[PDB]
Amino acid sequence: AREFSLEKTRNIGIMAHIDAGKTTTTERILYYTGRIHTSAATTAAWEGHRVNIIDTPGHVDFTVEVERSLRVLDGAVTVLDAQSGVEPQTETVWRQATTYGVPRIVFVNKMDKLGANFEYSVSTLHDRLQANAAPIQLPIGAEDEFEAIIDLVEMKCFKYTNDLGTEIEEIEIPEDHLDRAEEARASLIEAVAETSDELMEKYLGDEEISVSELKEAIRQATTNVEFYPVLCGTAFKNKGVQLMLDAVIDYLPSPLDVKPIIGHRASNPEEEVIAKADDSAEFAALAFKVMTDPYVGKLTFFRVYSGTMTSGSYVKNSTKGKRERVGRLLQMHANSRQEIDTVYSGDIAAAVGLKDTGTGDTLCGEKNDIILESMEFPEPVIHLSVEPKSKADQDKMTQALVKLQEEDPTFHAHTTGQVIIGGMGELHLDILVDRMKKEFNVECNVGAPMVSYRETFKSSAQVQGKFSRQSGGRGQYGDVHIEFTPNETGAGFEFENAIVGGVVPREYIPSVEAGLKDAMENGVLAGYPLIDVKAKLYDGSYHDVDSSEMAFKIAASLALKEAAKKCDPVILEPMMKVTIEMPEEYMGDIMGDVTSRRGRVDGMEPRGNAQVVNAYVPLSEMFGYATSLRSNTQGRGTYTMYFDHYAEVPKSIAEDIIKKNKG
Ligand SMILES: [Cl-]
Ligand SMILES: [K+]
Repeated sequence: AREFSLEKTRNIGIMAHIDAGKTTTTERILYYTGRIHTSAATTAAWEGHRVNIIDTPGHVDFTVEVERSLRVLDGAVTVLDAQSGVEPQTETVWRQATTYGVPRIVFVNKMDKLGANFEYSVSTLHDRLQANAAPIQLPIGAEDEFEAIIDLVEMKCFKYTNDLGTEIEEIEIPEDHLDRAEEARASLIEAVAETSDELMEKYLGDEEISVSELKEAIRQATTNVEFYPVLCGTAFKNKGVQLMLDAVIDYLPSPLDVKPIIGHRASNPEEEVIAKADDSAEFAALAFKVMTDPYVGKLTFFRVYSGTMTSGSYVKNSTKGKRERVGRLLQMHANSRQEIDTVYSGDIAAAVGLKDTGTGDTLCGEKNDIILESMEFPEPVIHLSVEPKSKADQDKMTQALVKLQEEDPTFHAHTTGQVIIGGMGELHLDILVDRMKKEFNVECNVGAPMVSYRETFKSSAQVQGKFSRQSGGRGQYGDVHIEFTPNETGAGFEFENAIVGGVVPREYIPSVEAGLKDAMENGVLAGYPLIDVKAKLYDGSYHDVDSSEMAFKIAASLALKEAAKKCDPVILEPMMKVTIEMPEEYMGDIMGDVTSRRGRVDGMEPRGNAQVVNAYVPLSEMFGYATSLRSNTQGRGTYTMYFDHYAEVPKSIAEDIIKKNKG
């Protein structure tokens, strides 16, 4: 039976600038929730509750990996430096968490350092973010005088007598602080009642609000992402850390308190599947980290959303379309490793030595096909060539690439030993290359990024392709007439067989189609794949011995070559959907920048004190976008970018592309 109920489970991340003390706060949480008074996830406990502490990345930019982490954790502790409150880095991350429906409590850390100011720090939540945040605590003293904390919910006071976290004394609220405490409690009830009609009716109706009534309302508002409790302390000198952990229990969600994860069936990507926490339901879990341990070998960390799985059983890796035997399962505690037999909905563990299961893969039952992570457009849009410095550097590169694919499912690599890497954007490529060079000690030269262009035809033509040769021992013969016509943008390749009366024998018709496919891949105008073209085979000739599958592949090739002279080919470029969220005062510079990159806007909508812009920008004009965005928003804006459609390149730009590719 499960040790801890669904209701008594807390999946949390810590969100903090390195300057706000993320690592000390993280060390203290691990100490207090451990047994004795770095892991992708630590299994821990507090007050009869399972607490799983999930590592969150330090990215200044929103990556596929940041998004994965928001989907694995359920709640977070946002840590601020008492001297400066919310900084730009803190703000971008906060806006991303709101989009993913993640409840937060705020911990104002460093209350003992020079310049500490609880009231100012709380005011930055209001001004920078328009967040409905209110103190549930008040500090007594600041800097070297920080000495006590008032719990405003219970109306009790806790005094600290040392820097170790022991011998805490409960005292009466000091006389000179009672008015200020009563005032803050009233402010706390008002901010919560803005989200609750029934509470507001009680408050205005001059009724008393019990402790249990107030906690319940705070929890409801918090787990609905309509309210943010604000707490205070100092992690390094152990004051307020135990009260912060009690607040994780009191106010942060169980796996049932947040929106369920959304996936689809492998057999039908348009059919939606909701995976809610339910031990009797079908199993579904998502892999989110892969570690290689010197003793146990490969560790794949996963979060279970629904159902249960037992060690020694077979599951489906639905992303690969392959079965996996789950041989052994580990939970990593602060001071020990623990082997377990079963993992339940809401739980996190690591599977030991999976053959073919990496980060971002879905596991489900053998009989089922739910997928929880994918991209609508999986293909790379930008590529880079990488040249190893030597044999030793070549060998290292081969190893690096295998390990990098386990960690990031969104890049592709093809390896003569020149390697071409394909990815989703300039930052993505830079992160991978950095990891190769620094972490796997590979010495290499890297080329300029190359956007993934395509070609298409703008007009139609009939052409003959005829192949007649005897080199060298006997003749090969193939003869086709084909009509080429442009297809709809996005509709792809379509081959039509209009041969009647066997003028081209049925056994060589698939060869005409396959020959056209292969030739189109090489492009006609600047070396990029030709797409969105229709081709109809309607006449030709043959001989009963001299014709061959091969002869007709070549005949079809010569026909495309003739058609490229007559069908007005053009270069197409990838157009990205660029979604920009920034404080509203930066509209002017954000929109001017979109215009300067040949982009356009289709809809912009307010969200809090922000605007959300739907823009379309050519990928070739997105180099340096994150830098300009950081500069135009004082570090406070964030964005995502995905492939959207192909568009024709302007005439003078295409001429540059052809001039350059001809050297
Ligand atoms: Cl405490
Ligand atoms: K767990």
